[PDB]
Amino acid sequence: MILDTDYITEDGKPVIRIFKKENGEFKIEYDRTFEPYFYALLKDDSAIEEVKKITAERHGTVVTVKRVEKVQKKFLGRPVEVWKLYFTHPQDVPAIRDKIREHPAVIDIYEYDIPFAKRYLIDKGLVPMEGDEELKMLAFDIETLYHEGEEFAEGPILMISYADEEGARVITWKNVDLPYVDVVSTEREMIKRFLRVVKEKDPDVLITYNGDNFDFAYLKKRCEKLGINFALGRDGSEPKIQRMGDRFAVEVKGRIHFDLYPVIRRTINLPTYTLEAVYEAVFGQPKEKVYAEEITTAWETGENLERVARYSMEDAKVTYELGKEFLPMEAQLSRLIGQSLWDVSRSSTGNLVEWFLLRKAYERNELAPNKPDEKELARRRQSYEGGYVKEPERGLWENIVYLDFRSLYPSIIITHNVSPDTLNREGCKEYDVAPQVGHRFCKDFPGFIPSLLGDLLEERQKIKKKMKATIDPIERKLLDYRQRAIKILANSYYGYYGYARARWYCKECAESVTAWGREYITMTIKEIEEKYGFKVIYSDTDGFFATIPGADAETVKKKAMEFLKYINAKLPGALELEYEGFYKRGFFVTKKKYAVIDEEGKITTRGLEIVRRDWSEIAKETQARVLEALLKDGDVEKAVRIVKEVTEKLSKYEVPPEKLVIHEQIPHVAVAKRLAATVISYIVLRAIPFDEFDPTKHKYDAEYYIENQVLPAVERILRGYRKEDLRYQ
Repeated sequence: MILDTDYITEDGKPVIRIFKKENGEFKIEYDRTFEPYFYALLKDDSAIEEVKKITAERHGTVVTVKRVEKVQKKFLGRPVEVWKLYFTHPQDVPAIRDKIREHPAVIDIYEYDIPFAKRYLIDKGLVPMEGDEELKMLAFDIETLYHEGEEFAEGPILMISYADEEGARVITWKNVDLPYVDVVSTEREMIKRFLRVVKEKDPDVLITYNGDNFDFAYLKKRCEKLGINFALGRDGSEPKIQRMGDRFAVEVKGRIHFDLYPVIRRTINLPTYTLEAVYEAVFGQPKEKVYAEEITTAWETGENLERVARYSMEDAKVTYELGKEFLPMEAQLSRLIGQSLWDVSRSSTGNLVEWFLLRKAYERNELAPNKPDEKELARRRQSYEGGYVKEPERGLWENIVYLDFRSLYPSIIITHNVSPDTLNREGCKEYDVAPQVGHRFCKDFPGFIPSLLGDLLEERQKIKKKMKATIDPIERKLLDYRQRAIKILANSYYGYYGYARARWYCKECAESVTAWGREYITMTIKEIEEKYGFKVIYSDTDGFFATIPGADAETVKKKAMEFLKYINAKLPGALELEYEGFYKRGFFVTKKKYAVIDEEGKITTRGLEIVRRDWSEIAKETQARVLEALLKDGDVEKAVRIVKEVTEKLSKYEVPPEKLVIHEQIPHVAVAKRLAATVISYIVLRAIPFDEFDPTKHKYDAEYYIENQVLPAVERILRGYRKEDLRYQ
């Protein structure tokens, strides 16, 4: 199983190393036959002479052109003749390309910006993360001593916690008493044990949360100041800090630094991405947070380091639990894209797709276009973003059904064969024109992207076959993450077409894909109604909620299957409309903002909440009352009446005192001035409601919640009166 690739320079020549883990232990392969290279477009094969004599200087030394050979390729299908220029060292390229482009005899240069190591993989058909071999993993976190102001890494590292499959343990240099805490001597001896532990268990992956930006960089300083070789590397090297975009990424040769942060951020949408947040989000558990200010004072005074260890202990357990839930999916995406997991885990859907095509392009002797130069990159970003969707039919509905298209966009691409290599391709005898936009797409021959998309799905098929043909809980899971990956890559193509940085950029393609989509939605939507007596209530790209005004809950279903079959046979190539589910009721308010109820409770649709990143003010209860009052009970006025009985109750001081406390974490400062000289609850009257300011002996709430906390919450859902229609003085 290949883990990664990279290279060493021996006598000026580049040496590629294939960090792989065969059944058993670590192993490093070496290939010193691979030469760097890139293409050139010439105006005349005569100029090849003046070119091969072009040179640049690197490290005071001269960089010449090694060997050249004219090759046959395809640029977007059309045949093309280019020259392949080989060089001795990889770094030679980034230094000679620009001088070769300047040449007037040279029209252009291609494939000159692909990491030598990355290139090795593609050219040599190798594939990272294959087989069923297991990887040893170990997650770790760092707890330091912060003091605002002082330069970074100023203070020493307090502990080195680490999870691993065996059990989370903590490495502290001061003293604490816990069956899982090992005290040492100084801050130095701590970092030495970790290294000895890491070097001992010798893991394949190292899991960290934001380790690319903090953890590792910290250990760096703390190692120089204390003079200590951080030989974390499998070969004895130190973490190499690569610079990506405007951030950093830490590597550990021979190992796989899996920093979750970039990944978690790309997989979930949350207001804050703290470990505590993420954890609960993914497992539904609490997860407590011990703040820096607390760790310090707790360390200096030595007062209860029991928490700083417990905390760090969890931080590792969390990072590991989390890490094991996300590394699988990742390895498959890595395996599918044919690139390192470390790379993949840090790339965007776009770059995944981008890497995918670079591989199949090679395999297809298809020369690859270049990236946009600043001017162009900067242009494609000025593009206009405008999505269509029919406004949701207000009011409550019964016997609602939802129908989505199976992989709409992808299906479209493959059908019509939308591809930058078939866009306006003259010479074909048959085309397909995208609505409104009209871009013509040749059908005479399968287009690059399409051809590929079809295979991705053609294999998506095989993947599911074995899915049942297998009774091994494991094999099915592996296969599962596989099919999931293929799905992703596929649902990435469309966006990629419009990705500013995309080599195979194609706004025309994008536009067309979206247009067709709309034509198919509107097209199907019209049919379902004027042929089967339905009523599309809420619509959205790729799917819609329909139903039959006053119809039999079961009859609709039986009638919702006839239709499908009908438009399905009336639909083109891969376009296939499916059935999603059945809901008894549900009302809609503005696109994406709705809610419905299946046949067994469940707020199901609840996308419309909108809060204050907490429990608001115990006036959330009212929100649920209303929803169920609407979706479940199916009663209109009952919903408005509740609030009318709520705002007519809180004012007359009939609402409990506890159901009005705003336990929020860091207005709040208006009362955050008394506790003095991150989780304090209060009762707007604006006092501290602990065991004081609330005895019922002589208390008084406030109206800052009736018409400012409950109304703003119900208002939206209530649709269709005014706050005044609910306040009723």
